[PDB]
Amino acid sequence: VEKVFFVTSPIYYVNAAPHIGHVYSTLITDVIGRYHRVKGERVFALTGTDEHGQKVAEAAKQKQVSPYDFTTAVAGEFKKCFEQMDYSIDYFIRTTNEQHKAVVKELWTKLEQKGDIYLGRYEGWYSISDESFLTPQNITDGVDKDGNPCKVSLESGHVVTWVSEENYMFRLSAFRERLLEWYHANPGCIVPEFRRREVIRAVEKGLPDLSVSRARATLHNWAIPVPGNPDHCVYVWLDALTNYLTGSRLRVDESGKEVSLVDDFNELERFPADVHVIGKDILKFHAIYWPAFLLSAGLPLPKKIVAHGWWTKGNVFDPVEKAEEFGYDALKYFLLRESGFSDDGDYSDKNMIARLNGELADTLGNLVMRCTSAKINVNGEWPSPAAYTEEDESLIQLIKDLPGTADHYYLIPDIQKAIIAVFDVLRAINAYVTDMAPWKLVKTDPERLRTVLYITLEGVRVTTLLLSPILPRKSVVIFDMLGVPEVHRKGIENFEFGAVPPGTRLGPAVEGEVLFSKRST
Ligand code: MET
Repeated sequence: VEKVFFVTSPIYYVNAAPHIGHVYSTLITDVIGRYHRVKGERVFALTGTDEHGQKVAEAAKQKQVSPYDFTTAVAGEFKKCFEQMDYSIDYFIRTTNEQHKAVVKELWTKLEQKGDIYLGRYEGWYSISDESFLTPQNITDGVDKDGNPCKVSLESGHVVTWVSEENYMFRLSAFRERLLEWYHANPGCIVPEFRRREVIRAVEKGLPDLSVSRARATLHNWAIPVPGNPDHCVYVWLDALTNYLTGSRLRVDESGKEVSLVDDFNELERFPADVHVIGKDILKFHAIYWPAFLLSAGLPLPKKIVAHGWWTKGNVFDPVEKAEEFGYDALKYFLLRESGFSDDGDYSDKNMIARLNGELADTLGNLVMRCTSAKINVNGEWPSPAAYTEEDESLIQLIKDLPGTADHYYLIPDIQKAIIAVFDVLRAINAYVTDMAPWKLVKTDPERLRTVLYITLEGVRVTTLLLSPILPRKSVVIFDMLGVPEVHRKGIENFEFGAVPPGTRLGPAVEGEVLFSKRST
C-alpha cells in the first residue's frame, strides 16, 4: 500500500547539551530517510526535543533560569547541532508546541473514554533521570554526587527515589495478551532479534498498570495538565511518545515551520511509523507502553522499532569537532560502519584513521581516481564495452546482485551490513582492476580497455549510489567526476547495471583534487 515512509528518532531530553548519543540516533534516522528518498519514495523523517518533566525542570533550577527560557535555548542548541551535522530531517518537534499539547489531550481523553485510565496510587521506586518507574528487583545500592549511600537503578545507575502519590493509572496489565500476539505475528517488529526476545520475556512474566499522571507540585508544574483535572500532569513519557502521532499530523512549510495540525492522521499518510529508531535504554517505552496506548486508542501500530547498542544518554567525544577534523561524511561512515547492535566498537582516532585511509581513501577514493584518470580514461568519457570475458561477467554479477542485497539490509534495518556489502563489491572491483591492469592496456589493447573501463565506471556508480545515504556530499562529488546526469542519481531504475549510456562525458578535472585525504598515524 502506498504511503509516506515515516521514520523517527527519539526526542531528546533538554536537561543538557547535545552530545554524540543524540547525533548517532538522529544519524541513523537520517540515513534510513535518505535511502528511501533515493529509492524514490515519499519520506517524512522526524526528530526533536522532550521538554517537560521533573528532570528538565530541575536542570533549569540548577542553571537558575526559568524552564521556558532553558528549554527554548537548549532546543536551539539541538537544532544548530543537527544543521551543522548536515542531516535531512523533515521536521524538528518540541513537546512545548501547543499543537502537540492538543494531541496529547486528545489521546488522553480517548484512553479515558475507552475505560483504560483510572484513578489509583503508585507506591514504588522512580528514576527521575530516566523518568522511569522501577520495581525493587531493578534497584540496588550505590552512591550520589555527595558520595552518600543511596539506591540506584540497575538499568542505568542513576539515583532512585520512593514515590507515594495518588495517580491516574493506565491499565497496561489488560494489554499483555494483545502485545504478545503482536510480537509473535510480526516477528520483525523489533530489531535486533535478541532485543525482541527480551521484550517478549518481560511481557510474558506479567505487566503491572502504569502511572500516567503525577501531582503537579512534584513536576514543578512543568508538564501538560490532565484534561478535566489541573491538579495532575501527564506523565512525561505519554507526553513524549505522543510526539510521533503529533508529527504525523503537522503540515509543514518549505522553511520547516509547522503551519497546521490536521484532525485525521490519514490525511497526511504518515502514521504509523514505518521505523522508530531508538537507543536500547528506552526499549520498554517504545515496544510495550507505546503500542499498548495505541491499542487502547484503536490506532495503528508501528511496523519496526530498531534499538541500537548505544545509550541515548575526562573522556570527551564531540562529533562536530571530529567532523571538522576528519570530514563529516567520513565521520558518519565511521559511526555507521564501526558498530552494529552492540557497545563493542573501537571509536579511537587510530581506528577512525585506519578506516578513513583503508576503506574511504584506498578502496573507494583510489578506485574513483583510477577510472577517471587522464592516463587511463584518455577520452574522458564512458566507453562502449566490447565482448565480456567470464572474469568480466563474475564482477558484473556482483554489481547486479548488490542493490537487492543492500536493499534488504537497509530495510532490516542494518546499516552496518549494507555498508559491508557495498565495500565487498568495491574490493572486488579493485581486484579486477589490479588483474586487468588498465594502465598497460592503453598502449597494448584499447578494445579490451574499453570493456574493463566501462565495468569499472559502472561498478563505481552503483556502489556510490547505494552509499549515497551514508556519504551524501561525497556521493555528489563522485557522480560529478563520473559525469552522471542528475536524473541517474536516484530512483530504483538506476539501481540497474547499464543505466548510464556509453558516450557520457566525465566531469571537469581539478589541479590537485582528492576525495579523501589520507592522514598520518
Ligand atoms: C519518545 S522518545 C523520548 C526519549 C527520552 N526523552 C530520552 O532522552 O531518553
